[PDB]
Amino acid sequence: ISDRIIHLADADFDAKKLNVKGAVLIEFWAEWCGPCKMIAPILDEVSEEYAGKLTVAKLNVDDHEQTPKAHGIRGIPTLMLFKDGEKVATQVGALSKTQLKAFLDSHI
Amino acid sequence: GDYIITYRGDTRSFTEIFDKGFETLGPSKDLYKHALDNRAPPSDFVSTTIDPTKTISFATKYGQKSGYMYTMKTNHGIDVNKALGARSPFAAEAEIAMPGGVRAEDILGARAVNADGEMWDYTILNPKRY
Amino acid sequence: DVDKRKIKIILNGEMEEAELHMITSPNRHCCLKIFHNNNQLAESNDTDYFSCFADLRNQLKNIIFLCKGAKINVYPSAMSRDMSDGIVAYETTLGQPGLPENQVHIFDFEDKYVDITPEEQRKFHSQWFESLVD
Ligand SMILES: [Ca+2]
Ligand SMILES: [Ca+2]
Ligand SMILES: [Ca+2]
Ligand SMILES: [Ca+2]
Repeated sequence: ISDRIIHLADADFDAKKLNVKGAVLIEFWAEWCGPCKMIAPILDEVSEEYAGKLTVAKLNVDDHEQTPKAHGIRGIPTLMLFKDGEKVATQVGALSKTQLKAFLDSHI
Repeated sequence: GDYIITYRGDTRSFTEIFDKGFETLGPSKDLYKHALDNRAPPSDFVSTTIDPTKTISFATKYGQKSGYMYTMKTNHGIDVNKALGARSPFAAEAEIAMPGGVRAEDILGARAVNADGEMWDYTILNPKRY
Repeated sequence: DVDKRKIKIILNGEMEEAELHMITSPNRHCCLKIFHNNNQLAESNDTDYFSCFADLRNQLKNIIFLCKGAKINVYPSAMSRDMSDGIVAYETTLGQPGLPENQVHIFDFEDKYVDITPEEQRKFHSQWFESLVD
């Protein structure tokens, strides 16, 4: 469990818009998925390192049916970046801290 | 009615498996005979494991071919070591025998593996479940 | 999908090279063909390749197959037969459960304890399974 990570449900979305303020990185994930565990320590560090500039959030695809379908989630982990409620970028699959930081800073 | 995660290595592509599940090849429900020789008589169990690393040598045919590792969630499996004890012939496989097979709806996803044991950076979800 | 593999055999007292064809078809249909000097000697069909191979050696009774899958103490587990289509099996020892380090590819080379019938192999496996009970 990462201290600063928040966990989303279907209610935190209205259709494809996110009801959470600011810049938000969402991981669509599952407890049983190997690739998702590969990046859990990287998401922990980002949540610490970007605090106050980025919210890191997780959407458990085994717990919430509406939202993965709204966004066409086909594989996990899927990382999806939101800004002021709107989706700006998406990346599928585990990745390095270097690649993830480049992904975030290029869109934030 | 407790559910657990288990895993299976298979050469069959996720297009087939997500549609049709894992089917058995026989009617025998005798777990002792399944362990001795699951083809004589052909048994009504599908083999899965609780240890995902045990799937890789099978899915790759000993590092020779690519294949897939499937993850599932089920509540009807039979723990072989639990049933057979010290005389379980291949205890380290950590086998969960699935009577009557595994429905497609209980298969969560798939992750491919090439012959050198390298796997996808992601898992494809079963749309029959998601 | 078609997979091919060359193996060694003893035919008429002389070692020769032979060519195996593995054709995996839908509905779990495994087909095994063996060619020697570009002549098909036999073929067998089953739902896993250890069964195909046992049936093939039964058709070619006078040929010794220098393969792990022919060895008297090798046999697949339920799991290895199921998940690897019989290609991965175990080398077993009386009194000892089979371990991952005992896994073998059935067409890997072997020249010891292979001049034996599939029935002898199956009888030994039953003795092995029984040897695990004290
Ligand atoms: Ca920037
Ligand atoms: Ca449970
Ligand atoms: Ca047959
Ligand atoms: Ca013993």
